[PDB]
Amino acid sequence: AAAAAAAAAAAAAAAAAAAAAAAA
Amino acid sequence: QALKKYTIDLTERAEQGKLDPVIGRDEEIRRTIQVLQRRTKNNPVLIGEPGVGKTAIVEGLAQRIINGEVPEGLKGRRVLALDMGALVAGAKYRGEFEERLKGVLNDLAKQEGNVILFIDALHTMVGAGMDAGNMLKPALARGELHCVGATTLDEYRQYIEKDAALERRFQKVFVAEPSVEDTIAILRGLKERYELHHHVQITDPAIVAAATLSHRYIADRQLPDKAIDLIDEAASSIRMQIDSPEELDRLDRRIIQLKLEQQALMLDMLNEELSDKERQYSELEEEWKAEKASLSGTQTIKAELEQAKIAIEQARRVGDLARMSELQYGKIPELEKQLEAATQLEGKTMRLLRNKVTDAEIAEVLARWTGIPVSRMMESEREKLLRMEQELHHRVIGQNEAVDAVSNAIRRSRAGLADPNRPIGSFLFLGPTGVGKTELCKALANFMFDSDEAMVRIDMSEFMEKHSVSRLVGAPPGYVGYEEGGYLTEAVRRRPYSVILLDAVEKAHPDVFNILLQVLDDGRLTDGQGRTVDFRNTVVIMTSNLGSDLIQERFGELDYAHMKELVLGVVSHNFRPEFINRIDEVVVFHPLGEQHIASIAQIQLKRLYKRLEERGYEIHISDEALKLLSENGYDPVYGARPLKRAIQQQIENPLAQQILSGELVPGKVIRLEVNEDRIVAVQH
Amino acid sequence: NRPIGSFLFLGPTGVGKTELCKALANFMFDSDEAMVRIDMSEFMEKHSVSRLVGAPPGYVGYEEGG
Amino acid sequence: DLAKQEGNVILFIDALHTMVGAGKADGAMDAGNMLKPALARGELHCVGATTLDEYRQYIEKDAALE
Amino acid sequence: NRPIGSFLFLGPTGVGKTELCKALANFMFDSDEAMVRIDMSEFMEKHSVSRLVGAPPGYVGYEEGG
Amino acid sequence: DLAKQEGNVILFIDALHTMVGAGKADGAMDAGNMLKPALARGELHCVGATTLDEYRQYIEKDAALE
Ligand SMILES: Nc1ncnc2c1ncn2[C@@H]1O[C@H](COP(=O)(O)OP(=O)(O)OP(O)(O)=S)[C@@H](O)[C@H]1O
Ligand SMILES: Nc1ncnc2c1ncn2[C@@H]1O[C@H](COP(=O)(O)OP(=O)(O)OP(O)(O)=S)[C@@H](O)[C@H]1O
Ligand SMILES: Nc1ncnc2c1ncn2[C@@H]1O[C@H](COP(=O)(O)OP(=O)(O)OP(O)(O)=S)[C@@H](O)[C@H]1O
Ligand SMILES: Nc1ncnc2c1ncn2[C@@H]1O[C@H](COP(=O)(O)OP(=O)(O)OP(O)(O)=S)[C@@H](O)[C@H]1O
Repeated sequence: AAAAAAAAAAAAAAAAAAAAAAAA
Repeated sequence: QALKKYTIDLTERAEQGKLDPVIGRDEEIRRTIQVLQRRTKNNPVLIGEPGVGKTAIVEGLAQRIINGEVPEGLKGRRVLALDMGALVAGAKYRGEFEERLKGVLNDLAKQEGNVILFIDALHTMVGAGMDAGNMLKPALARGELHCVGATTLDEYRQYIEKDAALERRFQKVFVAEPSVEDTIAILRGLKERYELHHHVQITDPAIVAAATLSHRYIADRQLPDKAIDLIDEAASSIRMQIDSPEELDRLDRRIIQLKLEQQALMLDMLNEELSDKERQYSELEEEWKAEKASLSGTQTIKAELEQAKIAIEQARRVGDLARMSELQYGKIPELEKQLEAATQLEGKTMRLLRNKVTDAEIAEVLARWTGIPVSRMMESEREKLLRMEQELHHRVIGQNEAVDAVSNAIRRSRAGLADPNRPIGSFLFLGPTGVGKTELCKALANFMFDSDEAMVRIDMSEFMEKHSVSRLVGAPPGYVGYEEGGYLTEAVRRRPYSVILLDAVEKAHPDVFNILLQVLDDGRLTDGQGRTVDFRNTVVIMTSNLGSDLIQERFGELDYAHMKELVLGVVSHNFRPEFINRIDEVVVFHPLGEQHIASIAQIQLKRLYKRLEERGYEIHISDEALKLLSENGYDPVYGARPLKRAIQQQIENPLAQQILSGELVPGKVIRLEVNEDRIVAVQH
Repeated sequence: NRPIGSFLFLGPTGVGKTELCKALANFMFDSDEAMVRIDMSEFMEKHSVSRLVGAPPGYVGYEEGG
Repeated sequence: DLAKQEGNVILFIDALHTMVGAGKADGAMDAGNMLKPALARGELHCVGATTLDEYRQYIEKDAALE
Repeated sequence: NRPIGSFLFLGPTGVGKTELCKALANFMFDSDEAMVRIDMSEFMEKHSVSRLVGAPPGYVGYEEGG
Repeated sequence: DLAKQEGNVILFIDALHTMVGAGKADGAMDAGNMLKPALARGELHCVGATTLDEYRQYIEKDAALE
């Protein structure tokens, strides 16, 4: 019999940006 | 039986007395008992901020089981601290975590409400491989398990309210942040406990000081964790001061130095001097040992008094008859009166130390723990601080007004008198440049830290645009630099006592002045992530020259008062009426004069002497050369730096021109003599 | 159908406005600053709602909440 | 084992922020959950050593180990 | 505490100003195109501030500076 | 095994930023916080290789291994 081996499980998250006008 | 193998018997620790008797948490313990005596959803889980006693409630409940003062439905119960550690740590093969978990639940089912389950650290349970939630999420709302979780506020939201059914399998019990005086009472019971441990005495002004200071200065941790941080630390520190002494090491350095001297000389007299000093050192040594022994015996009889109190409470549990009156009327009055006899013996014989912990020691702990200087006015810093304006005229000549003002600011900080809603000095400098705004602030930093550019030096001339608000503050979530945070608030919460220069403040689009409306008003500012920073130990200083025409026009023939009033009108033309009310003091610089220019001439000469002494060369100056530098460094409109450009050119160009010429020799005084109108450099 | 006190204060400068709000906080909860002092002098841009409210999923501070 | 040495051992960790999120897996045990009770009641004597940078980023996110 | 020298040259055009500066660079490194040349006549609006010193957090080209 | 080599071995790595972000999984350990100890002592004779921009983005994010 064998054992339930542990994993590594690479995960990821993201970013927004932001653009900004000028008035004139 | 897994209960032997995979929990903690907390009732045994409370039985064997390994715990802190919790004062208070009346409503929340009674709330725990309310929620546990139900039929479905028999599971509360304590929620508060980390620190406020989410372990304390469960241990105080457990002692009340041991004290038996529970409502009758909880008599005879058991409190088992569920070990996620071993119950995961065995689980190597497949199914083992689930098998041990099942067997735990079957063994607790076999006891039939005899055992109140206590999960400590509830979010450790959930991810264990279905695997851990959906085995017990059935068994939770069937009444057969009485679990009391205890975990943080954040891990509730992030590790529980994800899986919403697991969330409805419980009851929130909102553990509050404890208040001021409740923290005081908690500290009194624990004062008795740390006077068991750390072999010292604790004063009651130490208690009110720890409460007042932890609530006031620090922001990060919470009551009553950090008041215990103060008290426990000061206990260890005073333990070290008794354990160590300064006069002994002074005399020890003296006797080893004179011993080395007499060994080098082998007229004498130093055998006699060394014999006298060794006798004095042995006398102070024997006094030190006698004082330590007195405090040692005091603590032994203090602890035996405490164990007598423990044994008579064991009698109040069991009910021994003669033991009650025997232990009381014998052991309490005689040991308390000889404890006080040892106390007044300490008050007689302690000469060389401190046996207690007072507000002085809590203040010393707090300043050496954070860095806000609230410790008592020790003598050397008091002498330095009384010599404020003696020192400030060694980097700023003239301009006495703001010199006095910042003198007042540092005083009313260190004397403690200032208003603890607001920062120390929200100053604002005016006056046309070349007069020493930036230099007054640099002189402050060197004064306060022994470092010139160790100050949070925001430079306001970048903030002409509408978005360097979120330069300084932080970047709101979802956006790019959220994970950094700003430059102002981060560099203040690293070191809560520093001087924010705001050089050249008029440049900005006035949104930055909304941010400073918060700053100067109440001293809290919110960073990007949302966790506030307390500015109430900082000296926010802003320089500007929005009064150039005015003060250059009318510093003569006017006072300081109408000066201030008219330039205040001019700032009201520029700045906002919302804002100049928040200023600690609108101060007005003024253009310099000839004695001042001669002073700055000498200062630049002295630092130049230092620079060429790093080169290794000696320099004298003719007084007529000083007249050249004075009349070459004078003007009304530009202030100081005409002097610096004149010094720079009319010294350093012919000088260093001669230096890399190889004309000049290391070893001659480079005397600065004059020609008709130019400095001549001679070598003799 | 509404929150209880939907107040808006006005007037000249420095005249006990924030004081009255701390006076309520001192009354209701016996604590001068135990009140959510969200300061509308940070929110001079569009993305500042994403400061105070929270973040849409997948992105940066989404799991911390606002 | 360190309970079996009775305070004779001052434990030392360099780069403390390797510990928050040390081995979080199918079993999210993290080595922060396991050290948290021993660190609370002072049973160990563990001295960390971390950069001022990652103290913010990697440890002030796990507020109970703060 | 000040940079090495900060000079304001003047004149009519085409007399050698840019050549003095390029003569310095072609001295100091033997290169005209190893210097920093910020063509300040572009900067006719108040934005290119935020091209030379960089754009603050929460904006577009954040991680590449000015 | 390079400690076995008795200081007679020079380690060469190209794209050192890749090694910085090599094992950095969500709550794991990379080579960055494992070569933090063997390089401040420096028994491991590393030799680096990088592009200038991605040095700035990648390794200067991690100040200790900077
Ligand atoms: N009412 C109280 N009486 C006595 N000690 C208390 C009380 N409240 C808190 N403490 C002390 O505070 C410390 C722990 O308080 P807690 O509120 O349990 O914080 P904590 O629960 O340990 O934090 P976590 O996140 O649960 S590890 C211990 O030193 C307790 O003795
Ligand atoms: N009272 C003073 N004592 C000594 N040095 C001074 C004094 N006033 C100016 N200086 C010198 O002048 C320089 C600083 O000029 P400042 O008056 O600080 O210009 P500023 O105050 O920064 O105002 P602006 O905005 O820069 S024009 C330093 O090199 C100082 O050594
Ligand atoms: N009736 C009052 N009784 C006591 N203090 C008052 C009264 N009116 C004003 N104050 C004081 O005025 C100051 C008000 O601070 P704030 O509330 O920020 O100012 P505000 O006038 O309410 O509006 P802003 O935000 O300052 S423009 C405090 O220092 C109060 O002591
Ligand atoms: N004194 C000079 N020695 C050598 N070449 C020169 C000299 N003056 C002008 N030149 C040449 O003519 C060009 C014009 O000089 P520039 O300095 O570029 O013009 P300018 O005087 O700087 O005015 P700008 O910069 O164009 S507004 C140079 O690029 C050289 O090719």
